[PDB]
Amino acid sequence: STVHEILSKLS
Amino acid sequence: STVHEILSKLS
Amino acid sequence: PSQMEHAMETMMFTFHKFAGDKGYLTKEDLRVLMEKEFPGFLENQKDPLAVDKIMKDLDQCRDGKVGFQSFFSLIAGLTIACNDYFVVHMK
Amino acid sequence: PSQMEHAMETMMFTFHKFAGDKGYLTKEDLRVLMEKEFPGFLENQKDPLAVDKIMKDLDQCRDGKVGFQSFFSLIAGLTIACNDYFVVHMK
Repeated sequence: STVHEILSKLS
Repeated sequence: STVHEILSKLS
Repeated sequence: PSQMEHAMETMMFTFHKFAGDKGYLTKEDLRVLMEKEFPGFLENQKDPLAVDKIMKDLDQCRDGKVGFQSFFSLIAGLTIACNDYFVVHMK
Repeated sequence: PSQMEHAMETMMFTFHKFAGDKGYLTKEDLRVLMEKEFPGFLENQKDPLAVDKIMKDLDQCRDGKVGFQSFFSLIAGLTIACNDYFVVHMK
């Protein structure tokens, strides 16, 4: 849930 | 469960 | 099994799942993999050449094959980027 | 989230849990991290120096500290070995 949101900040 | 299997035969 | 062992298994079984009996993945496989396992990332990357560019770096030999270790190199790079971002902004 | 995102979080949070606020592992933290994660691996090595030798390849700079990226080279190293064994004997 936290890796999902960080991937989104790298995207 | 299979990683636990394997790791034991590498050791 | 520990959490670390469940995690390592999930990453092993993931690659196999998308690779098939052939034991490796084509670019057609990377995309799907990336679609179903990292949904909020290619689509949020704005560019349409998203996957091609990933694969550029994954495929030295340009044979159009991504094996396990290069697959791991993908995950390593994504994980270390997320970790970087987590330590600065969230830890 | 996907299984892959769950696997990556679990590794990154596993690092942070044995490293504390300092942000790096020491030899002692490395050994506790192997004792609790991978407890069937170490002890089945017959070598009581196993940890020390792992620490040795991981400490490029000999400063006694293992960051996130070396911890990650250690997990890749075991994952890739686990997969070479699995492709050959278990699939």
